[PDB]
Amino acid sequence: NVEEETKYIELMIVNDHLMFKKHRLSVVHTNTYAKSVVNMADLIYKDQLKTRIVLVAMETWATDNKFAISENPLITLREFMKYRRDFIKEKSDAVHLFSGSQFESSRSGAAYIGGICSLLKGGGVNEFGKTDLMAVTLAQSLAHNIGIISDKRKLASGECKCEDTWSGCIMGDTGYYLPKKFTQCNIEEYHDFLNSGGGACLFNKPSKLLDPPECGNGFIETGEECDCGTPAECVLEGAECCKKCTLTQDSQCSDGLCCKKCKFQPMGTVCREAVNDCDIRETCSGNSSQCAPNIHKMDGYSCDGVQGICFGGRCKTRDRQCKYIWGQKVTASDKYCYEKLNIEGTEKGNCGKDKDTWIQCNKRDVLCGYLLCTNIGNIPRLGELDGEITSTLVVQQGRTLNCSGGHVKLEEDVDLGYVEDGTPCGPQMMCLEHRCLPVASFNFSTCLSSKEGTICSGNGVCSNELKCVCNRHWIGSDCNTYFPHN
Amino acid sequence: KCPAVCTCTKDNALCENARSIPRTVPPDVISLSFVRSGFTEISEGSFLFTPSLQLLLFTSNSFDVISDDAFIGLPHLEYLFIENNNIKSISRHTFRGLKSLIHLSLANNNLQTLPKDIFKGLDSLTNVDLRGNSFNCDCKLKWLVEWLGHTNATVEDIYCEGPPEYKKRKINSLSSKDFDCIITEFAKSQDLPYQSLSIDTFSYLNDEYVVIAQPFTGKCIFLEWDHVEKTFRNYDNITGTSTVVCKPIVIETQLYVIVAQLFGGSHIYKRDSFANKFIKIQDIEILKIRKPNDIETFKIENNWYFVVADSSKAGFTTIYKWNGNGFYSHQSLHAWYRDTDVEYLEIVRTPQTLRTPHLILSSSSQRPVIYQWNKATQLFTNQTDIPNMEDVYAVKHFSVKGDVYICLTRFIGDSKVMKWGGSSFQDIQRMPSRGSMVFQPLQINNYQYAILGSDYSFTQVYNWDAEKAKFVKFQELNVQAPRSFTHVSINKRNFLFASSFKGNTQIYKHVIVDL
Ligand SMILES: *[C@@H]1O[C@H](CO)[C@@H](O)[C@H](O)[C@H]1NC(C)=O
Ligand SMILES: *[C@@H]1O[C@H](CO)[C@@H](O)[C@H](O)[C@H]1NC(C)=O
Ligand SMILES: *[C@@H]1O[C@H](CO)[C@@H](O)[C@H](O)[C@H]1NC(C)=O
Ligand SMILES: *[C@@H]1O[C@H](CO)[C@@H](O)[C@H](O)[C@H]1NC(C)=O
Ligand SMILES: *[C@@H]1O[C@H](CO)[C@@H](O)[C@H](O)[C@H]1NC(C)=O
Ligand SMILES: *[C@@H]1O[C@H](CO)[C@@H](O)[C@H](O)[C@H]1NC(C)=O
Ligand SMILES: [Ca+2]
Ligand SMILES: [Ca+2]
Ligand SMILES: [Ca+2]
Ligand SMILES: [Ca+2]
Repeated sequence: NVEEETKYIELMIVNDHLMFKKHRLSVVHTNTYAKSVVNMADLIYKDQLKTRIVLVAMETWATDNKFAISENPLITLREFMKYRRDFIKEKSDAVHLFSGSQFESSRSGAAYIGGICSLLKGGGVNEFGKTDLMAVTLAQSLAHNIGIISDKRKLASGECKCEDTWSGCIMGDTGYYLPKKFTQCNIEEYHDFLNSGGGACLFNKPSKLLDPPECGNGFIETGEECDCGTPAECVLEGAECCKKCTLTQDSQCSDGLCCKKCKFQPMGTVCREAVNDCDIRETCSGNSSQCAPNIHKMDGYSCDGVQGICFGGRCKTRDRQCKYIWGQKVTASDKYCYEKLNIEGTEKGNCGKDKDTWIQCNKRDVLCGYLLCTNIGNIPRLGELDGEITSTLVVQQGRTLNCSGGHVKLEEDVDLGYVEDGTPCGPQMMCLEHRCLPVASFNFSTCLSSKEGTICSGNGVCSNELKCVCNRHWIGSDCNTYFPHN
Repeated sequence: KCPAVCTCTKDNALCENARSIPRTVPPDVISLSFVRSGFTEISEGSFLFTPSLQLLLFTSNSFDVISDDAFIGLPHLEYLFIENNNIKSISRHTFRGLKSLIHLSLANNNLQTLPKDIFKGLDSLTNVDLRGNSFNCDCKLKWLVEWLGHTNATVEDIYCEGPPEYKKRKINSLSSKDFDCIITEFAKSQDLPYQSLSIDTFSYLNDEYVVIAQPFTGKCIFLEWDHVEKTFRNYDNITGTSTVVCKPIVIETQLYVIVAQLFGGSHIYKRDSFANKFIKIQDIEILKIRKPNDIETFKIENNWYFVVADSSKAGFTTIYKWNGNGFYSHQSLHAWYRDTDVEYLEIVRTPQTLRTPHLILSSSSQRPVIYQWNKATQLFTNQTDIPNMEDVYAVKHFSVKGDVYICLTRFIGDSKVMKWGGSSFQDIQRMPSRGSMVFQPLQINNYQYAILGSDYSFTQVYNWDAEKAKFVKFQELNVQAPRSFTHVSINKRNFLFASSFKGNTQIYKHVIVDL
């Protein structure tokens, strides 16, 4: 399925000026050192997470810092993401900063939760340390990008504990004896993120690594033809068709989802099923051993039966936000909870706070306001609970409803517990900044269409790459040309 | 009445090829000779039944050993002649019990050595012949020269057969210095099957016990002295999980043990004396201390403190004062750093002539820092770091005369000893070492040693040379992966405890070696 496949994180690393000074002002020293850190983090991910960390690119600042590195990891993370947005042109799944300085916090790095594949979000910042230590810091930063957030709820309950207490676990705090391992709860969090539609960019295998080709690493570099993984592993798949990184007599391929053994899979065979209704199935090209790069529906397609909208391949609803913050057993409150409590302008619901006062929502915006779930805990899975839990009770005509919420802080700015931007407040309407807006207010990009009032001329689906995926018998970039192949 | 093997004169008797020493020898025979005898040894009291002999002769015999007190029961013997025999061993007390012995000859037996005090206790002796033997001159014979000097008896000159340097030299002419034979050493005594992170000692009710932290079982192990066979045995345990450091503290005949764990740990225990079991007293705040690498005990100005180094970025190294009902937080240190080790030392800081309490703690990927306590603020200030030093794990200190030195352990590269100058530590000695997790100074009977542990290599034990003012290579211990070394003193007995992370713990005796 999606979680049985090998996932590949394309990674860029930026070394700041102090990291350059730690190394004696040697570019080769800095770059090879960071290659060592990435190598160890790759050894961590390779087994437990069935995921590989590949370094596509690196740059080091020899002269000075492009922006001032901050002792607060979150501030440095934010400005670093500004840098990579306005400056770095290189294609990567994640861009991480290696800082020679030291953060004034317990966290040795900061990374956005579920950030991968995102231009603004994907990335992290990591303070200087020992190779083995900084490999752990990078491992937990890329874990935060990858969707593994410690269950603050199962931890406080004692549900998720580290099987080995001697070193604890990666998602456990740094100490002299470096954590080598992820909890089973972490792996479950990662599987749940992949099945949720996140991480579509992790499914493509790189070709040219930053280091000269070596036959037998499992990657096809320049000058090779086929590669299986290892001599012992090769026997499982690819040992038949692959000899000394050169194809045998009959093979089109060595290893892959589209390679049956030595031969290609016919065009139109499905290597990957869609994980949700935001996802587009992928078919084997028959020109390639790899499953075609993972793509999903473009942002703005409706999911969950006009209960939510797709962003980055993941469905945004208020119920999934309630389950995200408070755990799976929690469900979102009835719409009447919003339609009543939010217009009051109290701590039990509101549009937000201005000076030490709650704003009462307008009747139009009432679904964009304070997030209300049904039976709530006091310990959110992520972030910091600020204050107490809100519970009111509203009667409708014989049905007594419980409206509960809480203020969960991640960034001093970003606050969970208010309806996430992009959640539908109604037909063709989404929430932005606690207000209910029509779709055109998001200015969505569109694919090609040859027909008035249709997407992909009505014959196809708009992907997140802004290319039309045609239905059967339809061809062309707009899918307007009918070309049956039988 | 004459024994069958022997043929007897009127006053004398002669025994040839006798298979045993006859007990039936008739009285008024004052002389007995054994020649080419069958028996291969002379046991104790063999002659008890023949008290009347004034003379005894042994010639042309092969003897495994002549036992202690073989001649006991011969008060009247003036003359004892052992000559031209093969004798493998001669006991120190063999001649004990003859006061009346006048002439004694060991001559021509080709004896390689003699035991000390073999001539002790014979007053009457006017003559000894040691000639005709091949003597290897060594410690064993070191006494002989001294005896030759102070003896009343007449002894003709005898010569060393060996060693090659001293061969054909008069034993009387020799001086003690030429006998060499000086050593000191550590020898393995006990082997503990359990692997141990750290070891410590304490004195409770004038009894010195030993605490050993075994990480992988989580149990804090206690060893007490047993006189029955071996001085070290395990009386008691404290149960825990992922125990790292176990530090006993005795305050006014009340035992307190601070034990740090990597799981839900950092608990303070006290010994309830009536039940003589340990009871949990306090729990260190889990937010302040998270992954302690270390615990350090010190007492300043009639106050007790202990400080815990936190190698987590999250935890802060914290010092806990004793209010007398227990321990409570005093000062957090080195916030946001990973602290491998904390070390307390009292060092003279110029201009001050008095010694002042100082802390030294070692942060990973960082220079060690020194902290000077200020009495007015009751706290350390003016943070200063050891200059030109990279990547240390621990710092330990020792004093020779008035000056103080520190042993800086660097897991990679050179580990080195520095001397404290007026304002600063100056480089003294640099020893590179491979995977060294400990550098331990020790002082045993005014003997300063420095043990440098190694995982991949041998553990190198060094001795302090007063003339050279540096450590000198001394001995090499084999211990699998030592994290620690600890000096234990029983009464008049000294032991060395070597913990092993990947292997069994080692217990060595402290041995002084002479003759
Ligand atoms: C076939 O593979 C080549 C690369 O060998 C690629 O350039 C081309 O686009 C592929 N065609 C199809 C239809 O996948
Ligand atoms: C609603 O939940 C709150 C706790 O969030 C609780 O105090 C209250 O009793 C609940 N009411 C009902 C009717 O379940
Ligand atoms: C959206 O952007 C397009 C061009 O990018 C522009 O023509 C249009 O006016 C924009 N609409 C809004 C509402 O900003
Ligand atoms: C050796 O003889 C001297 C006198 O010459 C005497 O003073 C001394 O006590 C004697 N020593 C022994 C052990 O008999
Ligand atoms: C100490 O602990 C070990 C194992 O943890 C146990 O076998 C031993 O009997 C204990 N000894 C005492 C004296 O408690
Ligand atoms: C410590 O500060 C005091 C003044 O507060 C000063 O006298 C002393 O020289 C300082 N020590 C060092 C090592 O700078
Ligand atoms: Ca990618
Ligand atoms: Ca290759
Ligand atoms: Ca897909
Ligand atoms: Ca210490």
